[PDB]
Amino acid sequence: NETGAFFFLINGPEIMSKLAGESESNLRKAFEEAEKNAPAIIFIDELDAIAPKREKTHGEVERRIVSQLLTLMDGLKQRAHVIVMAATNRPNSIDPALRRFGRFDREVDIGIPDATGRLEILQIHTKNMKLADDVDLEQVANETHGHVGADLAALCSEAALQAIRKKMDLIDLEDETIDAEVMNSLAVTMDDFRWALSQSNPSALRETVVDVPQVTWEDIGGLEDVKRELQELVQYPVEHPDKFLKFGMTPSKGVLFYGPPGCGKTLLAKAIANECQANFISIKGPELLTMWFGESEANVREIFDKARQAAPCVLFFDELDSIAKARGGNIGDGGGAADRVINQILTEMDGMSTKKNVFIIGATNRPDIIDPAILRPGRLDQLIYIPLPDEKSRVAILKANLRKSPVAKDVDLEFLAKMTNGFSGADLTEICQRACKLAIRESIESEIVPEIRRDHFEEAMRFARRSVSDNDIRKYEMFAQTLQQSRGFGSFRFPS
Amino acid sequence: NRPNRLIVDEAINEDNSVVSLSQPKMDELQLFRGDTVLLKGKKRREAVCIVLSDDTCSDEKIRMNRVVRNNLRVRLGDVISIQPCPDVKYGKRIHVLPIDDTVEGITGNLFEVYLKPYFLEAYRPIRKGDIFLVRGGMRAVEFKVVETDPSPYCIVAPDTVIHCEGEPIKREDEEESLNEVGYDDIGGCRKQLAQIKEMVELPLRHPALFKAIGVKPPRGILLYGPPGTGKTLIARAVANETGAFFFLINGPEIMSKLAGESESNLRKAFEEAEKNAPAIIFIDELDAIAPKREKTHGEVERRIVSQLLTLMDGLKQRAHVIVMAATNRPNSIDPALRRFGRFDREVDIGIPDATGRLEILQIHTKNMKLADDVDLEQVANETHGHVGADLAALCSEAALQAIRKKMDLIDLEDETIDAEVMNSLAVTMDDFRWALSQSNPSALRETVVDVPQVTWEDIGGLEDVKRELQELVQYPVEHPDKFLKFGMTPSKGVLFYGPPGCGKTLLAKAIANECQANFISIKGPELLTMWFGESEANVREIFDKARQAAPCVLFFDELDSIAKARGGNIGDGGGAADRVINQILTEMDGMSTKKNVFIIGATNRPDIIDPAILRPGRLDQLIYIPLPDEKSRVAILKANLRKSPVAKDVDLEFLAKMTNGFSGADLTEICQRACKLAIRESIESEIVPEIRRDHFEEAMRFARRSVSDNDIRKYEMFAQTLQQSRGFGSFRFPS
Ligand SMILES: Nc1ncnc2c1ncn2[C@@H]1O[C@H](COP(=O)(O)OP(=O)(O)O)[C@@H](O)[C@H]1O
Ligand SMILES: Nc1ncnc2c1ncn2[C@@H]1O[C@H](COP(=O)(O)OP(=O)(O)O)[C@@H](O)[C@H]1O
Ligand SMILES: Nc1ncnc2c1ncn2[C@@H]1O[C@H](COP(=O)(O)OP(=O)(O)O)[C@@H](O)[C@H]1O
Repeated sequence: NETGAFFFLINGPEIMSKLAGESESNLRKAFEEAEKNAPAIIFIDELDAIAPKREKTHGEVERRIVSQLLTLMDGLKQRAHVIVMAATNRPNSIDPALRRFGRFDREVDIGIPDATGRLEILQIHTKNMKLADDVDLEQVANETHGHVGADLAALCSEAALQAIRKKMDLIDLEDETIDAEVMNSLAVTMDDFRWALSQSNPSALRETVVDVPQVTWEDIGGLEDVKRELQELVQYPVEHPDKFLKFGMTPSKGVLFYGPPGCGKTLLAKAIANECQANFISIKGPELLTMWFGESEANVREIFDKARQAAPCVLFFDELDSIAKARGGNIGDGGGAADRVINQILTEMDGMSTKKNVFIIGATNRPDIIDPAILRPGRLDQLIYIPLPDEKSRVAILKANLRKSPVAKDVDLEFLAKMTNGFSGADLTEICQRACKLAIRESIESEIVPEIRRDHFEEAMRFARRSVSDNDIRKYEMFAQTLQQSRGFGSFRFPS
Repeated sequence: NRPNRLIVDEAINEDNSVVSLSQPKMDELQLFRGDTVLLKGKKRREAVCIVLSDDTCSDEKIRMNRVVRNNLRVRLGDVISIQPCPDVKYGKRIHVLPIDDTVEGITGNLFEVYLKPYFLEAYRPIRKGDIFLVRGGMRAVEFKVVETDPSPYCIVAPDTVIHCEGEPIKREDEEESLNEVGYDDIGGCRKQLAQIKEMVELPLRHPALFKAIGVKPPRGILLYGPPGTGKTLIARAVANETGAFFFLINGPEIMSKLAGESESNLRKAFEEAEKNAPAIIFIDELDAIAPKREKTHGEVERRIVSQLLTLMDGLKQRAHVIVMAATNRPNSIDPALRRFGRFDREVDIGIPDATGRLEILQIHTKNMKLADDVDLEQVANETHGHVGADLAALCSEAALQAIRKKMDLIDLEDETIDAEVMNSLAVTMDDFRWALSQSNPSALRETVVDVPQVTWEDIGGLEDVKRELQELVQYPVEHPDKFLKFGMTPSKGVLFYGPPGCGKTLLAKAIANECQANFISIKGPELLTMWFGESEANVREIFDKARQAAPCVLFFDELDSIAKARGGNIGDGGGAADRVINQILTEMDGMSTKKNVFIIGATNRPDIIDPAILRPGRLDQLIYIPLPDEKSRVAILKANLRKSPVAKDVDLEFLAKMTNGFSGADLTEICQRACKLAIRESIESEIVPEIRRDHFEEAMRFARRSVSDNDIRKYEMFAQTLQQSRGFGSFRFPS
């Protein structure tokens, strides 16, 4: 519509609804009809019901229709200036014949929008209607994290409809045509939208979502030594290519995060995505075990392919040693440290192009069970260790954690930093959560005050449980000192 | 705003001429309670009935029955003007006669069987031209007023007498037949019927509202539930009570046609209803229509599916038709029809509970009479695994068995049965109990959803845990402001660990009854079935069932059952990870935290639980249930002995003392064994009707503790290691 070209829509089931021969004639007649009206755009609604030639191998007319479409694709020897377009929800459900050059060489992958993108959808679908002063679209874009752009249209339509059933229920204007002096005055409040949020059922919650986290370096307390190392590894080769091309030395492929659990390895991977203005794909532990238990290790190929087209992007693998713990862990089993899920990842990392704006981050907590096949040069060489937080670093963790909720001034976090010795970064989050629950409990109890008090933190000290034990602390130190081994050669000089 | 017009609504009473109004509403008219009220709606018909009292209906509305709605030719969602009429009026000459459509096959007198036990001590202002239905004689009979003294000033009174000629009349299409289905034929479905009522009222009662505005009304309304729940009944009721044309499309009916004709039927079924707007198009079954999951066979099946798909999204406004479909298996629908614009609204209707089932029995037995010793409260308890259609067959068989028992030796060799004997035919317990045995339920393998009736009064002791559970799932749902202001998210779930028999299932069941939410229970073998069957994808449906049934709570009994199957304490060559729990962990990450759902985990061996579930975001709240104390064991026995009356010499305080390692479940078999002795001695001495003290003394010889003595210390050492509240006793600040 914005280019002045004729638009032709070809529906999927529309072709199939015809009998034998007529469906063949419709595709043929749909091309020269748009050819005379050049320029033109030919759009295909769905391709799953048109060319499902993957495992069907059934029906005599299906293959004929697929071949007719294939012949009409490559048969456009210039002549007109028509551009054919198609849309498929499942990238894997397209026959490779149509993916050949000359028929479909350009691929566009559009994903679920983020909160900023979803807010624009709400603004677009509500531009013709008015809203009250206490109505803000910033809040509704946060809880609808697993909503598609079409879900928001239904949400706002239901919110608008519920207003009629609440304000125009007892009026009963028995008129053949509605007026305008009442429709304009019909406002929509929070109570109308909140009811529609509950009734809305998202239709996309199992696929891998891609989003850029809003967490920055200010939300990570301490660990200033690691931040400079990460900023100096993924930001120079992308913004100083000349110094890398002149010396001819290739940039690093990925980084590995190992250390005690709870130090916040996920935050380090999330913060580097927001600084580089790139995407972020996260894979959890059970996501890897699903393929190992399901005897289907080919699902990771789609995960790797999704990150490539979404350039720039970063790849994150949480607790890669989860499969090793499932087969014995420290004691192991009758086999080695090799499995089938990591085998496919290793094969795919070898074939991936190093010139793309992609990066892989590995996270683990047990470095003694990691397969050594990933440490050899070409796959994963940079190993970053996150030690236990110190006294000077624990104050910043609490200061960053207490930013979302206003606190009082008598809370002396410097004192809480001192008695905490083996407390990790995640070991302090439940303390604040338990302290905050007490404020709500006492407010509701005393309702029949609107500030957190000092006594809330004192009570939460009785349930201070450390997630890490004391025996495994030495195992990380002995591993780190063995890996580094910077002894012997103290300081050597030359005579001249 | 002329405060004399009210909106109609369905009545809650089973009487015919009853008008329900609230106490604050009644004084606005300045009128008394016992009198006659005149109703003026539309189509220049009038109606007069008796007004009653209500206290829970609404701010301003009128509740009127279905039979009185037919006289005014009005439907749900319509406005009606009400005015009083305080005048005394009697009756002199009444001439009424029924229609042959309901009295076909009835002989004998038509006065002492239906007219005398209908108007006695009633004083109902029967208006001229009104149509009323009488229930009795184990059938449905309706009459009509043809001619009488000129209305108004007509009320039935004992002074006047009723006369009838004997010949019936012929009805027209102006009046609606009361034999059809309606909103009063639905029982148990309260939360889910309201969604359909509100989703269909606007685009049908006001077709011109959506024609002018650009709001897109929902088109497809897909229905769920096991076969027999009443998906067709609801579809026909919502079309009959809204004045819209109802079109029924059967599943096998399309398939029975040859090639091409089946294609033409679907196409011709749409514009036929388009001209008769508004209309409702209902599809009986979809399993035989679009089974495009693993079939991949047949050339006409895909063509029919694509034709239906094209007819779905091809409804570019034009008319104001609403298409509806019903499928018993939610998983047996192709994703193409689930796309937006074709089927975006999904309604899941389940098996009704005892209260819902009792309404089904009342609905299906309203035309027949029952004896004084007949109560429907008992039969709604044993039929826990019965569908709404099973109860119709049960009551039909109960009614039929009465004929084979009372009308077996009579042998009335007559061409037409009479009415003086059919009405007198009563149905007793012996007729229903025989039908209960012969009835075969058709739904006993699916996961049933019910709200337990157990409250906190049935749980003895454990008062510390109850407050912790009441303070975790009830504040974030009823104080959202204090959670949104501080910005801190509520807890996802809770874990119950401790010695077996303490009653972890009761804690999860009691929290569902207090929150007025559903309850889904998964036992131990239910988890092992997927682990042994190499099919861990069945838990996705379990998770999805709880979401739509909001609010709901999720319960997982003995989650460590799979760990014990692979070695238990000693384990095996692998770790603590498996495939069943992997899917649960993956699904708990993707579930929306803003829904009114909760997950409760129960276990007895905390030393074999996978630590992957304890990390923040999945399951953080761990609640330990210790051994019951002496002060708590008295309450357990007191709550357990509530179902059966006991004597006063049973000193439970003494029984509390010698019990040391006895858990909550360890005391139930003691009471059961004591109660069995009473029955045994009553039957033995038959050739007394109270439990005696000596019954409990004998049961003490078989007092077996389910828990051993070695595992008691393992729970204490685990709890003290988990808590570890030593060291920091009491710290203060200098200033
Ligand atoms: N260094 C840190 N600074 C601030 N917050 C932290 C830090 N480490 C952990 N957290 C908090 O602890 C929570 C749990 O982190 P977790 O998932 O245990 O990290 P990891 O996966 O690296 O062990 C996170 O929500 C995070 O906000
Ligand atoms: N919830 C219910 N209340 C009253 N009657 C019911 C109910 N469910 C089923 N029935 C009765 O069962 C009969 C058969 O219903 P059926 O067509 O099997 O329903 P569905 O199509 O939903 O399986 C109907 O005539 C109906 O009267
Ligand atoms: N604290 C209690 N108070 C009352 N009854 C109890 C209690 N604990 C257990 N029971 C009774 O014991 C019976 C068996 O419970 P059980 O299934 O062993 O619980 P769990 O599954 O938690 O071990 C239940 O029917 C329940 O009525």
